[PDB]
Amino acid sequence: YFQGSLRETSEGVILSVIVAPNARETKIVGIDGTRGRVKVNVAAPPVKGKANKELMKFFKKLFGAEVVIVRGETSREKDLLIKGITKKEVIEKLEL
Ligand code: NA
Repeated sequence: YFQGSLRETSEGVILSVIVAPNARETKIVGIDGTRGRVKVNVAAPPVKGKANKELMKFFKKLFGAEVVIVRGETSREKDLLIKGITKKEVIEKLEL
């Protein structure tokens, strides 16, 4: 379940991810059940903010909403705020 990686605040949904850069394709590859994070491969090098940019691009396209990194800019563990979306909407899109 993706519910272990999401929570809904007044501003939108905080999606908790753990990234691996340099991947063949930017995509969701799993769920980390202990850390409560979605495992996301990112097809970008981890230099000059490029993995962060690609990560945000991917989720902005998926959710149709602005996505910002609220924590973990320089970590593999990142929390993304998906602005103005509900948890129900986020679950629907992640399950596509
Ligand atoms: Na980066």
